[PDB]
Amino acid sequence: MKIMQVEKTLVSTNRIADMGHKPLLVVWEKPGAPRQVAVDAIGCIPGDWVLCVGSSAAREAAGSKSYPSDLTIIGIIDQWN
Amino acid sequence: MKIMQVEKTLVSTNRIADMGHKPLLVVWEKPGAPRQVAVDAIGCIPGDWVLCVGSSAAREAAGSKSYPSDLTIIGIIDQWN
Amino acid sequence: MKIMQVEKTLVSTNRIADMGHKPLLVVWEKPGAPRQVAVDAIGCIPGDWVLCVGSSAAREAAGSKSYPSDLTIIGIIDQWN
Amino acid sequence: GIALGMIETRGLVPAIEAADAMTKAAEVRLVGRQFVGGGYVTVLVRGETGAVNAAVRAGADACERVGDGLVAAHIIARVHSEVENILPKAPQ
Amino acid sequence: GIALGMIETRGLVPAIEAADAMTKAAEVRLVGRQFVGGGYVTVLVRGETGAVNAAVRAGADACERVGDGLVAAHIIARVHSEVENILPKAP
Amino acid sequence: VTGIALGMIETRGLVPAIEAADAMTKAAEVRLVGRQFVGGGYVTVLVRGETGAVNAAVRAGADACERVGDGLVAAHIIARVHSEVENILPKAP
Amino acid sequence: VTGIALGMIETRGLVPAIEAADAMTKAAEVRLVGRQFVGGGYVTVLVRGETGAVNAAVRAGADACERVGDGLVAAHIIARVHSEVENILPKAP
Amino acid sequence: GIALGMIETRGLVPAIEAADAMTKAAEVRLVGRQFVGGGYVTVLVRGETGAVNAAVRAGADACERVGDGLVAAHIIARVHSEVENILPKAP
Amino acid sequence: GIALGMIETRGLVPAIEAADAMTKAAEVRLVGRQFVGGGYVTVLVRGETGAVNAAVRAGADACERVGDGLVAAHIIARVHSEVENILPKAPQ
Amino acid sequence: GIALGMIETRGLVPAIEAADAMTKAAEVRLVGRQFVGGGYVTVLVRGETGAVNAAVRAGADACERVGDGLVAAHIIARVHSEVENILPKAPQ
Amino acid sequence: GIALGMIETRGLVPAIEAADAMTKAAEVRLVGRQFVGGGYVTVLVRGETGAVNAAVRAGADACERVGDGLVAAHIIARVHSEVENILPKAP
Amino acid sequence: VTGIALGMIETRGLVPAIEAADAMTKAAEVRLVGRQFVGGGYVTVLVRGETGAVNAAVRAGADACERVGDGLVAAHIIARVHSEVENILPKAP
Amino acid sequence: GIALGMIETRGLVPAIEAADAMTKAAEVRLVGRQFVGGGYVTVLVRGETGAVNAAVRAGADACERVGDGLVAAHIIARVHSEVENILPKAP
Repeated sequence: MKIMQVEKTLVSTNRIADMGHKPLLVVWEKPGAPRQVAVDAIGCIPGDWVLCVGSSAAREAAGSKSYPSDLTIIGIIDQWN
Repeated sequence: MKIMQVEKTLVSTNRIADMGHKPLLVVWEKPGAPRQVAVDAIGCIPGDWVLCVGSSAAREAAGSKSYPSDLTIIGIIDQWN
Repeated sequence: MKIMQVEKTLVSTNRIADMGHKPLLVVWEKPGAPRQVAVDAIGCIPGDWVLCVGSSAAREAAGSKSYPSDLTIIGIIDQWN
Repeated sequence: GIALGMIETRGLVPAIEAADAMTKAAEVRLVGRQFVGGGYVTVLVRGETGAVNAAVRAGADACERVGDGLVAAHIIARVHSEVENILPKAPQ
Repeated sequence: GIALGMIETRGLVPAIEAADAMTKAAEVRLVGRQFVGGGYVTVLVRGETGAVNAAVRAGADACERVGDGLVAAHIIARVHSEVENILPKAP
Repeated sequence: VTGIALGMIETRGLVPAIEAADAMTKAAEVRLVGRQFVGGGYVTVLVRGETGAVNAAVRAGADACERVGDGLVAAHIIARVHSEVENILPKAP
Repeated sequence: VTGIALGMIETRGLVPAIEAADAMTKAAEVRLVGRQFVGGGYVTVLVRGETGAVNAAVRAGADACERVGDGLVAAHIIARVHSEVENILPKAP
Repeated sequence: GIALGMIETRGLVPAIEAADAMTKAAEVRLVGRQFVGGGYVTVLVRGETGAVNAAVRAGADACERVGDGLVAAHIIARVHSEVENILPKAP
Repeated sequence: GIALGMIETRGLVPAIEAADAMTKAAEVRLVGRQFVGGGYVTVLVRGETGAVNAAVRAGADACERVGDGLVAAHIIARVHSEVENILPKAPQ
Repeated sequence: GIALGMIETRGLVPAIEAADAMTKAAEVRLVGRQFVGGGYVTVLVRGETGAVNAAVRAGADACERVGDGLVAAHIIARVHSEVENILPKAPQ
Repeated sequence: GIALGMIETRGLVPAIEAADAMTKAAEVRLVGRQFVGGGYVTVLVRGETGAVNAAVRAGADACERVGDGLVAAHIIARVHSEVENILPKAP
Repeated sequence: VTGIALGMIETRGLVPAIEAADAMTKAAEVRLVGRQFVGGGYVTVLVRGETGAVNAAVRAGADACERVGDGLVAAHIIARVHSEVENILPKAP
Repeated sequence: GIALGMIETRGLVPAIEAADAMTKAAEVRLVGRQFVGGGYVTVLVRGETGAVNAAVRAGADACERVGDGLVAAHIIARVHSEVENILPKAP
């Protein structure tokens, strides 16, 4: 897992069909860090700190054995600075 | 595998259901290194040096073929500086 | 694959059960590089240069479809500087 | 730190394992190890509600296998003031 | 209040849950937790008859599934003055 | 009490809704921020607080109100509520 | 002897517990830090030392005491013990 | 003597009978009677290896039918120095 | 007064009944009532051999019916000197 | 360095393979290669308990396949002082 | 001590385990390890009769499963003076 | 010849061992560093050299000696030999 | 030594064989041969507990087939002071 902060919501209209209805958020470690897009499986407002899982586990975290994803948010950190 | 040191315990109440009852710890190589969260399958007090496995092996190390994890602690180093 | 040099032997008594009897070695690219632990499937004395495989291939290189490993040594380089 | 976590086990080895698992899993304070008698050992913790919940879940999962097993694993998010009189504050 | 309510449970966790649910459900006064021995744990309260009845009912319904379970739940409206000698005053 | 987490319980009728609200407030350290008459019999009670406190409160309330009256319709939990939803979420009852 | 690892063996009765303690202390280089009467017949013996020493000690003790008396109930090993658990773990017998 | 002999019985009467028969049968030294809890009672002796063996055999044969019966009977020829810390010296 | 009489019962009511029966039957001194734990209660007496034998027989016969019943009823005509160290001298 | 590791094999090739595997797996000192006679070859190592355990496990696993196979693989965490008189200190 | 205890094992690992368990279980003196040839290995001890008996029993129970197994375990209470000539004094 | 790789062939008897040693030394560029009488009939021959040379030598020797006499018991190859094992490995025959 | 070992045989030849094997097997002291009458012959020894046990076992195994056979073989670790009055001191 990997701790990241939600920046903003990202929308792609021409995304492939098997991506489903799941939303996408832009997450970075800190302001100025390289930006990555993670499939949102919990629901996070911009600003909070979330847990991001990668690799084959992210596909299951999205919801399916064969979901086209590589970084999925699995939870919101209760307390974090 | 990858040698890391346990920093502190991390708790997320809104974590997804299939994460089970397994605890989570914050692990880094050294004070000041980037922080990562690893599923604890052994039980480590903060401070000690542990073995962390990644990728698809971490899912089995957690306990299931389809556990949503990407970094799992598999053992505690006996002697390490 | 990824070329590394064996540094020293690492022993963890509280390692999980499914790790089997396989030994572990500490491998780095060069003195001073970040250190990683690799499951030894060949047998290497400290000092020599070895081939290290990662990801899902390392699990098979260890010996099982579901071996908890992410970096396995698959051979010893004949000649290397 | 007001929530209370409880785990009961048949024997002292599973109780110690549960207490260690909870303390390692979350930031909680172990307040009491009680010898109920007849083989029952109870371990109590205090802390913030979510931390106590996570610790109790992890401890139950860890100590279910060892020993004679589990008896109870219960979390109380708001202990009544009157009940606090029967809750130990320091382990013996 | 003089009415006495008591629940016996096979463990300490069900006893704590029973006492907590009792005191939250009704405005009664917890007077003691007793380790009978052999696993039985008892909790006792004092208060008005209706409050004690409501508290004991809630506690017996809340401790039914937690832990090893429920052993007994009883209410005495007016206990004899002799039983005060063995009834604890504070826990 | 602080926190932004929101706990929702929907019951068919007012008696189960009141029972659920009482059970939630007694079980955890939450805030009763409103009761809503949806129409058609649905009644919704909302609680605010910390995430774990809201979790315990909602679980206890659903368990308590699942039997009284017509029953329980829904019991949902929201960790962080969007600022826009705060417009439609009532502040006080 | 040094180390923080903890080894636990639980037996039904005192004779198997004594046998297990003797077997552990003879097999490995550990420290007998206490014997506890749980109640109901359970008796617990605790050993401290290095991780590997505790592993060997606990294995040998379980193997030795599994037959004598009522038998063996539990045999568990803890690599690092949390500081809070040290309050409930006895220091000396 | 260093050898340790012990018998566990389900009751106090079989334990007393075992200790009495033990001390009468062999010249050993009774060092303690322990109430384990749950009904188990243990008696311990010290002495030479042969004397301890004879005493324990006699005690296990004498306490077999008295009371609830016999739980266990064990002999340790040379107990480790660590176990002396938990072994009682006098009853 | 050197012989020792023993009776074990499951519960305290049969133990009291047995002790009363023995003391009434023969001239013996009740030395100890022991709570073994787990429901076992043991009563000990001292006296001349025949008196202790008669008292033990009468007590066993009397307290067999009451309560959960008998566990043991044993007479020792000559207690070893070493054994005396574990025999209580005054009831508590 | 007090723990002792032992591996016995039917033949010298599996014994050499086992010794190499143990020495590569853990930080141990190979003290003796013994020709028991009749085809048995034994290799002994000394070191800290956990290291010796890991080395013995790895050596047994590695040399099980090669040659006529394994005979024994045993770890002693505390060798008695008297036993040390029959344990060789330097290989020949 | 004069009593002689001996165990023969089919291998050196069971012999070492037998000797170790023997010396730990009883306060005896290990006097020699002999390679008979053909795989048999023998260990010998001296001491009191009871100590030797306990040691040999423990060694025979500890070497039973380790390695190829156990061949024989014998105790001689008082060996003849002639056998001292072939009995080793030190290993 | 240089190198630290070790090649081992174990045969039941001396004739197959000699045949295997001759076949190895003729097939590859290795060094015959010793012949050992294990006892019970086992005889072991050891060769040193480069890794590939040792590989070819051991393969050829096993193939040649698999039939003569009682047969072939083991044929193993070690790329790098630990310094401790060099104590028990003979230097010259 | 205080331990007493005894074997009864149906004849004098088995008794002599038992006593001889006993004294050769363990360093005990033969104290008497008694003609019970009716064919029974008894031999008695004194010594340490372990030595007496070994001697009696060897004698019972050696007199089993010789003559009419073996009647009984017993060991008493510590005989009461009263029995010394009937126990012979020398044969």
